[PDB]
Amino acid sequence: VAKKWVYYFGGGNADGNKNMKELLGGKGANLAEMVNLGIPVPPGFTITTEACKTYQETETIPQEVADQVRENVSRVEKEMGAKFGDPANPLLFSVRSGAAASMDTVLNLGLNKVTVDAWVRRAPRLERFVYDSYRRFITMYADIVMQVGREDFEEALSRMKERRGTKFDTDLTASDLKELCDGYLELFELKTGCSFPQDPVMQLFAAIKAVFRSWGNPRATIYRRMNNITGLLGTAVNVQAMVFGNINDRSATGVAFSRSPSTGENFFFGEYLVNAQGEDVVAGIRTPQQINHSLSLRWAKAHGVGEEERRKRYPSMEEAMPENYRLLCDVRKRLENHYRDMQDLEFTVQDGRLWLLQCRNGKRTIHAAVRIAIDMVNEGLISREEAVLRIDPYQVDHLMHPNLEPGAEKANKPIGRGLAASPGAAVGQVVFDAESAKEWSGRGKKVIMVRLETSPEDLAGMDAACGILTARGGMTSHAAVVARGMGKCCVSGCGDMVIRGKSFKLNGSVFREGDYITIDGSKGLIYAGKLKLRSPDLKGSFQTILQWCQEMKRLGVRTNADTPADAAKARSFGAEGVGLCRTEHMFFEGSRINFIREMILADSASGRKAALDKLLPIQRADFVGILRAMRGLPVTIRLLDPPLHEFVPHDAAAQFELAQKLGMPAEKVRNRVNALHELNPMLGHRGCRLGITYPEIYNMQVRAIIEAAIAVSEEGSSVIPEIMVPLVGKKEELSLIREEVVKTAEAVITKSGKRVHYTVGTMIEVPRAAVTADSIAQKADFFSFGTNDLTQMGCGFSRDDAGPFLRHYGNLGIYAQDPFQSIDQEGIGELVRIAVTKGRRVKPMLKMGICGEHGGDPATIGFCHKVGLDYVSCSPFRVPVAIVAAAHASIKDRRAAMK
Amino acid sequence: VAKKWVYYFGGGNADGNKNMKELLGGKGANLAEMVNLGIPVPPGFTITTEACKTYQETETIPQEVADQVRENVSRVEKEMGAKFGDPANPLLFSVRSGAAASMDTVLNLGLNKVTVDAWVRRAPRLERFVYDSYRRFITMYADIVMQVGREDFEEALSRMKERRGTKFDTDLTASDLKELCDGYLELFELKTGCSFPQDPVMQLFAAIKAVFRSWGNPRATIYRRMNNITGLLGTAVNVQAMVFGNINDRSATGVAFSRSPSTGENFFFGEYLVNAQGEDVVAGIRTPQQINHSLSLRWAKAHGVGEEERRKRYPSMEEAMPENYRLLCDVRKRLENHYRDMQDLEFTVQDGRLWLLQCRNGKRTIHAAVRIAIDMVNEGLISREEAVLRIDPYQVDHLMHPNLEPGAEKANKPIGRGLAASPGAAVGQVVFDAESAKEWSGRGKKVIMVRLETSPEDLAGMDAACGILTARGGMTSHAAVVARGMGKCCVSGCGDMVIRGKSFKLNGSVFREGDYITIDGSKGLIYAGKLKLRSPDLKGSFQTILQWCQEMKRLGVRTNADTPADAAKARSFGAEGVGLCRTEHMFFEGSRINFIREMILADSASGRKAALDKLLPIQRADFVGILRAMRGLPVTIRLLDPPLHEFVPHDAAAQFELAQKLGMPAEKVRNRVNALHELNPMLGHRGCRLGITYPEIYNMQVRAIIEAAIAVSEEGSSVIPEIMVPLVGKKEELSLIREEVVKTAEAVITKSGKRVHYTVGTMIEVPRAAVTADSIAQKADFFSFGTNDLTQMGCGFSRDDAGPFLRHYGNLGIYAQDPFQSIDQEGIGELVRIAVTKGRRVKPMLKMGICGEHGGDPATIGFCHKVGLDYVSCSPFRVPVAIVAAAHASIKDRRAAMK
Repeated sequence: VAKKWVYYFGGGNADGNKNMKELLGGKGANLAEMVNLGIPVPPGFTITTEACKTYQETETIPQEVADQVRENVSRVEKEMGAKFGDPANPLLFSVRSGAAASMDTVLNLGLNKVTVDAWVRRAPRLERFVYDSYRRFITMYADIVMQVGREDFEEALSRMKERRGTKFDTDLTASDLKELCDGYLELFELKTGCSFPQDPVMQLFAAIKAVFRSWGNPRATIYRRMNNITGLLGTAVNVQAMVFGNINDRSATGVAFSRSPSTGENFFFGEYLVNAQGEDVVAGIRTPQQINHSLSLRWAKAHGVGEEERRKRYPSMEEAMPENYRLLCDVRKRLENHYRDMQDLEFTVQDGRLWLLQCRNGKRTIHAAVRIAIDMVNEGLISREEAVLRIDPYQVDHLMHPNLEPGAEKANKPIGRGLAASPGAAVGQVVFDAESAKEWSGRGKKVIMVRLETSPEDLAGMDAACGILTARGGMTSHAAVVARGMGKCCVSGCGDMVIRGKSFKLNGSVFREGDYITIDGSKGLIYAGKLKLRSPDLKGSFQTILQWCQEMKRLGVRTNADTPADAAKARSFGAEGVGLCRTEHMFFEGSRINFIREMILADSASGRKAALDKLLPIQRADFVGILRAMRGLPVTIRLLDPPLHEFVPHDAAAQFELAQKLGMPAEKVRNRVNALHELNPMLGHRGCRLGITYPEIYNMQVRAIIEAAIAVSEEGSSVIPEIMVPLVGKKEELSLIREEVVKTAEAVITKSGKRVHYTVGTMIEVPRAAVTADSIAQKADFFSFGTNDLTQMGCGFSRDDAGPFLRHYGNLGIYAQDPFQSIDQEGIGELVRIAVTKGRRVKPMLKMGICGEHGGDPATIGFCHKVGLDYVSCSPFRVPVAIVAAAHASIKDRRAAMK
Repeated sequence: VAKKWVYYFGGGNADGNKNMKELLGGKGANLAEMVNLGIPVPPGFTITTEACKTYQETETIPQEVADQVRENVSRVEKEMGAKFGDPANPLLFSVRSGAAASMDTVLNLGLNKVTVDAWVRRAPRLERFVYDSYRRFITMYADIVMQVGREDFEEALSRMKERRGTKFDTDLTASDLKELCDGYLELFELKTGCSFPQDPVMQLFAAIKAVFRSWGNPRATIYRRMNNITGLLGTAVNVQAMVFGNINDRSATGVAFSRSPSTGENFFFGEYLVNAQGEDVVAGIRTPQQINHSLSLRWAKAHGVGEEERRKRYPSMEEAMPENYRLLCDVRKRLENHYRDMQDLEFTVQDGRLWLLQCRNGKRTIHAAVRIAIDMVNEGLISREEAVLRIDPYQVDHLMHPNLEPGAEKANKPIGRGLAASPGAAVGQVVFDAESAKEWSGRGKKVIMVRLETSPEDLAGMDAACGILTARGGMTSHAAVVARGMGKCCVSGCGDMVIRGKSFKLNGSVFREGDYITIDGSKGLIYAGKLKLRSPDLKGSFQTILQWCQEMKRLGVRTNADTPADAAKARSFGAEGVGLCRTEHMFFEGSRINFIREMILADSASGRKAALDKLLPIQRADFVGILRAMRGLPVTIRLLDPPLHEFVPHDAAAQFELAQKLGMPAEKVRNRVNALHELNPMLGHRGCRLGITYPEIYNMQVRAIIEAAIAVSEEGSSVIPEIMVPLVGKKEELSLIREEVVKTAEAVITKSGKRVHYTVGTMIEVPRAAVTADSIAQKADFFSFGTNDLTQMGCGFSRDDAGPFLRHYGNLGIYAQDPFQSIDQEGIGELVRIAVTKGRRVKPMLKMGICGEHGGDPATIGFCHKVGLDYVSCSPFRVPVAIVAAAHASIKDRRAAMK
């Protein structure tokens, strides 16, 4: 001999190991890893990628690959005890493809007539099941391994469902299925020339050859284009013994989570069923049993159940099968210790003997991920660094979900109980199918969805509805799973609920599209619809994660905020200053609007100057109001941005009459109004443009600042203002405005006899500024990137007008995503790239930042990190997300540069 | 000895030569060059830059620089005959600075009391003149060489003008001036401590030291910053003997042009005066005499003069001073042969002896430059290449000036005659001072300006007025000169005109702000105001220059034109195709507007499709109309650009009623009208955006083309259309539209069974396209640069709105010039630079062009050449200018790469 084409696994030893993902594919390496690890995985063997390649380039399987496969089957037989192809003690295989990177899966390989009507006449509780599986398998076979369609078995099935009068397979009987199978057998012996392979070994090779075929598959040769991992070899094949927990009453299957995927709490959560095929566990019919004792005790304590009932009706793996729960408990510890993470587990006790069928890093809610992470830090399982990475910024918003307040005893009203399937609380009128809820969302109405059980076709309406409430289902209930997949508060398995039409009766009371509420506490109610923001968020829980994020973050996180109310909110998530405080608002709402309306009119520059010293203190006051919020912290303020025509009506009478002297009615109104009107206001007279034709403004503004600025300084604190000039396009556009502010500022400083440190700098929002960024650097003290504006000019999109088509672009996939939400990295970013480099060539230590909506978007933030920006600025309620996303980018980099 | 600090010139030999511009400055090198050349320049010497430097770094003049200056004065004395400082035969100097690169000039150095009241008592015809010069000189001295102001001599002068009752120096007499001088003498001996230097030699050194001082001058240290020729040494000094043509009646001064600065014709044009100081020649009082015989004969033949009159009253240098005209004729030939160009000459016959005081490449009108250039090619003086370079593209517009038609005998009416001072003809109401004309321009009124004589304070109104007509002045008349400086048609020296108030009487008839006309034929009229475009321009004259330009040009010159009327006009200046034919117009004016109005409404896509096949042939027809113009030539067509909201009213009733069926009044008008309204229409739904939401349009358009396109092909010709897609921003924005046209095109081709070669390509007008130009290349066949649009987005300027401030920017000098007229090379250009390189990286042989207004602007064109574009496209009436400007850039480059 020489070559080795096949790799056994199971004996606790396993030929291969966790390193050969090249030969055994990831599934196969993983399996190997697992058994060497010592966990009880049903046996089988792996067929190396080389084997696969040898098949593509010639439609053959080498004789020594055959021999070799036979060599191992006889090993699997030995290990399990059964015998492949022997109707007395049969052994069945599952055949699956090796490579997580995406070709399908076959159960019950090894089924044939003899083995069937000898298994039935041998344990006839399961006569229904056997035929179910045979017809299932016969179909799987012809479809996949023979490529002969299904539209035919599908038809002859339903043709048999109408003959008995249901719509469900669930009602077909042993006798029906047998009929089904028997027709399938000849329907097969027709659609193709031959009869269904009774020889389980031919069946086997057929399987193998069909997996190797599923690789060159056209539906798959594409795969390697736009997944682009070229040069792979082929795919492994994983043959594996089948096991069952519906054999007898010392058999079970179940599903379990090393830690709660909702609370996150450290207990052994699970569900099982004696003599049951998992399916039944999910199904929800027939109440699922808790694996752990404590946990049963409390499910019971939170329903009408007393001990002597649960004891004999709904036990607990811990006491029903204690031997094994003890061991399943070991395995739980074992794998958590290995993978360093919450696992979820599928298992099966076939005849007293425990098997672990499937094991994955477990999905979880955001709350849960936050907990487990902290715990495993403490427990010593992972680093704080590692912790942080297991928290998704996209999900950090889910912590901003409302739950109830003690207004749950303000009045009671729990007219029902279920599972605490998904954290949260939700109000809403109800609706009874995917399409019901698909609709009321759109009328402005928030909706609770109620279905007996949900499914992947109740799905569209699922992420529409504000809440979900099902009649049946465990913690593994479909609704349950998917709800946590979106952190959409859910209560499931409430079997008291009787559903009929668009109504349902919750013990006592009856309901229809009225207003309900549900909770993660798991109780159905009828409003108490005073939710609350969990704004004192996660009680130093999340806050700890943020601390850590603060420690590995490189980028500073500042806030976009112009109310001190908005300043201090954002600061108290640990924002470190403002990257954008816009001064328009202290010209608009309230008393202010009028006196600007006076200035723009004043047919005289010495005139307006008076219309100005009017507004000195109304603003100056709004500025202490802001500077007071950020004591010790930097604040960037964008001087008046827009055109004067937004401060004026069209017709109003009330304005011209506050008035000055005569020679003046309501068409020196219409003069400068249709006089100040523009075609494309966006690119009209504003920003610096405006502040150079009429300068004294930027001066009032500038003292309004430095007046307020020096004031606060006195009061035992320190303050640094960053004067920003909008819309600058050319080096000299800015150079003038500069001494135009350094005038006002240096005057207030001289007159006041007391010093304060300001800096003048510009928005980079015009494309030209980007390109000429080097020269613009000489007059500047920092850059804020106005990527919003800069995207509109960069792309030629007047945001408010791109409705008709942008949405459309998203579909056919021009821009992967609204570039006003996440930066166009290919283009708009290049502009930024260009700016950052040229600018730093000149001033190498130039402060650079970004602001607006992109400021809070992770992907963008990550880009900003790479590109070299100094800080990011975002709205208050993103501060958290950003802080994470930042530390998140910094973390990835620190590791990359370590290899 | 060793060093040589001073360089004599004059003896026909001249120490230095034309190469030492480093020591002798350009004036000094030039002088040297001149005399070695053999032309009679009044003698003098040059004081090397080294001398200058030695003075800055110590306020001294080396003893050997003194000695040396004395050495040469005694050489000048020898040469001329006079004696410096000897009141019997005095010699006077002019002292001027050496370096054309910009410090001033002093005449009559060497004047002192003795020399004066001995010159007077020695030839007292000139007693007036001597004192004039002395007071002049005394002032020049104190101002410049003593830096003591003038506000004082100026005052004491005018204080003496009021005492005699005029406003003019012209009236002050010998006796007055003597008084003036005598007070100046003590006014000097006061303003400073000492009396006026009688010692002409001290006077000399003083001169020298003051020139060296005028170099370190603050008003001059600036000079070297923003002229930036750092490291110069200093400045030379040019001392030179003074000469006079007012000595006797065998003395003259004059001014002459080796070829006519108006017609360009090859004759000796000039003007002189016997016993006259040039000044008198310009002045216009006392009729100027022609230098050449022929030329006198014809001036006379074109006024009331007979031979026996001119013979004794207004002779001719040719026959008055024949000896010398013969020689001045030689010199003319000599210098033209040397400088290879039309010269103009200032001269002076002092006592029978000819001197040439000044000689420069002569300014000329565009017509003239075109002639002389051609002639000197033929004559063998210069190459065709060189020719081309002596033609300014900025002036090529001046050939587009109107002159009369034979409608000058349609009716006569020449109620006057003057000089043909400046080519052209002009209609207009008249006005009588700079401010008169400064005004009527602005009322839409075109104005003729009439002044006895003009001057540098009649100047603002000068370039306002459509024409100029003066009462006095030769070909050297101020008005004359400056008129040719702008090619503004002018008639001067019409002494028949008597001016009074805002009236004047032209022999017979009297006039006031009525409507006149003037001509380069030199006759005043009263309309015949049917001018004509000299559109059959320059009779193969200019056309020859264009041929040549065509032969050295690199860039192709295409035209921006969408009427076949506009196509063939531009082609017949030799434009080589269209770079922009915009298809909006065949949706608007006339029948078409209605049926588009139908499409935009058709609430149904299959609906509009019918509203389309409507417009197939109205356009298809407009396309043969265009394709017929450019047979053999390329035509680029920009598919529909704009938004639908420009094809709709606001209120109209007439539209909804052409109508379809019921359920439809005048607020399914207002729906889609305020529904299709945008905030910034510029960046709204259009170009490709529009052609992807509604595609069938770009299809109608595309067949409308290729239908018309194949048609023309049949008719014995060949045609190539270049389908251009507006507004493309992303690689895939275009990629779709592409097969979206290749569909329609490949269909029409298949259905027609006959082939035609199209190309699809895009406008580069969005900044993002520029930056991502590499990827956009893969789907394109050419680039047209939409630098208009691209400047608006690039700069953030909505052109129609930039009124309020752009004009202002121009003043303080942000942008040197409206960037919508000439490309912002620093920024918008960089974008282009970026585009061109990235694009060519991908497709190296990509066709690239530019269009719009920048297309015709030289400076921009020159940029386009450097940057590597393939063609330029401009409006018909720029084609010429562009062709020149192109060949002009290509020419410069060919020479640069040869060294």
